[PDB]
Amino acid sequence: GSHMVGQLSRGAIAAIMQKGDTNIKPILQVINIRPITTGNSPPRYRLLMSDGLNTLSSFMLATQLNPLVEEEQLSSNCVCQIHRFIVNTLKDGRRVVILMELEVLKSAEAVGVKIGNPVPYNE
Ligand SMILES: Cc1cccc(-n2nc(C(=O)O)cc2-c2ccccc2)c1
Ligand SMILES: O=C(O)c1ccc(-c2ccc(F)c(Cl)c2)o1
Repeated sequence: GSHMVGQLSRGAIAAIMQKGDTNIKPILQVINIRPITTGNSPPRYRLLMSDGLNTLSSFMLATQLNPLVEEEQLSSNCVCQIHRFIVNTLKDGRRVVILMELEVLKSAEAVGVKIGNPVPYNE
């Protein structure tokens, strides 16, 4: 409906990256999904997600969720609620947000556009 950005958990990206709070169940929009280079492993997917204010490209799907992508319920423009995630920090200091459980609240076809004008989150 009207006020589309009101559908998304504005500020959740900053909260995840600044406070590391994991009890939240934020509602985010998928902007894009792509495989990352794997060799002899199951494929792994990276997501560019939006909370309406920011985008963040450091989301990775737990492999148990791969069927959501491969059967196309999880795709660009869909709106989803994250029910379980963890943050991991690499040796170089970069953080990755691993999505363990999520629910698609609105299909890509039912949303159809990038909501709002989110800007990339900086570190
Ligand atoms: C920081 C971050 C967040 C999400 C995905 C990535 N990422 N993207 C690619 C790729 O192939 O593009 C590879 C990685 C990667 C992730 C973890 C460890 C090593 C490499 C990196
Ligand atoms: O269940 C899964 O697939 C899973 C659990 C944890 C990770 C993971 C993925 C990428 C990473 F970089 C790091 Cl540190 C962890 O993946």
